[PDB]
Amino acid sequence: SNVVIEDFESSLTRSVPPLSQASLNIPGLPPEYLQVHLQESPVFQVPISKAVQLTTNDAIKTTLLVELDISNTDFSYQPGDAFSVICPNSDSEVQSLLQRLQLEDKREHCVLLKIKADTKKKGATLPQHIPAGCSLQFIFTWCLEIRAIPKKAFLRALVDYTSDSAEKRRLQELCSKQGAADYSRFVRDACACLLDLLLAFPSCQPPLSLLLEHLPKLQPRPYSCASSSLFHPGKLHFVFNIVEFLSTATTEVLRKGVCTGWLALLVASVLAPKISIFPRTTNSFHLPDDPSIPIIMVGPGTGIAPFIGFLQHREKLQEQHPDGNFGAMWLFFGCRHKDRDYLFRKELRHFLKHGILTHLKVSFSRDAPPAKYVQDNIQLHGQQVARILLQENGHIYVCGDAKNMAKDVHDALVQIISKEVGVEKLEAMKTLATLKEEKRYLQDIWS
Repeated sequence: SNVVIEDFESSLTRSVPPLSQASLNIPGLPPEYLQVHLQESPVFQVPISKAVQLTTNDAIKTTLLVELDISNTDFSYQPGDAFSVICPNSDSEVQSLLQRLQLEDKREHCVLLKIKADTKKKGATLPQHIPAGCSLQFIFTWCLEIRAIPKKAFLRALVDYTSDSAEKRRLQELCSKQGAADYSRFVRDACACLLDLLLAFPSCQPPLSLLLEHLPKLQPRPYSCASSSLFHPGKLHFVFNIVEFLSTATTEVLRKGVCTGWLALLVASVLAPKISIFPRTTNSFHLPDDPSIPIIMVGPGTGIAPFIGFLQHREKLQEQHPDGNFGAMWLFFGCRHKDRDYLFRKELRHFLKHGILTHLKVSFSRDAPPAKYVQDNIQLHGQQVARILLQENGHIYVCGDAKNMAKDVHDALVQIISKEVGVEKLEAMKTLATLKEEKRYLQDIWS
């Protein structure tokens, strides 16, 4: 086998008619402004003390629970809080990119930044997210989102540093009006990153200054607290799916997410390494101050995470004060398969056995014969749901990755209120809006 490609096959590097033949409207060149010289020369670091795989080996997505030891910090949290994790790029991707830029041998040189004297960019300032005088290695590992999908203006600037006629023409197409569909297909939908682009266009030799003008900040990733300090003193738990997605990489089929791919590598020997975290300033996804108030928790898949924290917190509260007036706690949980991704099955049973969790309703979306999704079970218990919210001052909490799930749960609630109270659909919609304004309908949506 040699690789043989047919005349009709378009791809990142190759267009077909009409684009391959079109006259192009190409964006203006962004004005360069950074001068780079390579000079030869409230965050908490916490250990990972435990990690557990929550899903079976054949689950479509792998879910881990990670425990951090916060005992030697002054960090505190309440169930439902989020915190940020400061994660690096993969060493192999950083090395591959520096090698591609002819800079691997300069990786320990310090990056010194100034504004070019001759720049035509008004208001030019130095990128806040690149710390002055750090090593090239450090900046690519910890400061730049090298995974970012290159914008059309970045592709435009790369045109000028590409010497091969066909390659140059292709980048012109990809950043042009006419090329919008090829861009959306081959760059945006494909999740192409700078490295993928440079490997696919080998004659493109951009300067380091250009990259530093366009690569964005490597953002920390937030995670939800999935424990109570009352239950696991000195510890903080969180729960995540390892993100896997298809990418432009030629010698690689699946890429992992930056933060979850890193966490998964770190914990392989725990399943101690240390990670840096910081708290979010504002958190609002909390249990009611008044423990008598009943609550409804809706958390499909890893959306269950904050509610494990809520239940551990209430178990401890109840132990402190038996005979206390404690509101009901309902959980609507959803997963794909009872035998693969039923997160926390045993712990939930413990909560029910001990009367902390009042009701549990679980849906299995891909099991054979029932409720497929959480909103189906919510509708089956519409009478109780409406009463808790409208007569008992209850709160309802919706957590999870999909905005689709949140809208579907919202629309179920509209139906339930309309049906149970006998009001118009519009009045039910306004009811839920007012519950959100009153902070009794809370959402923690992750994407």
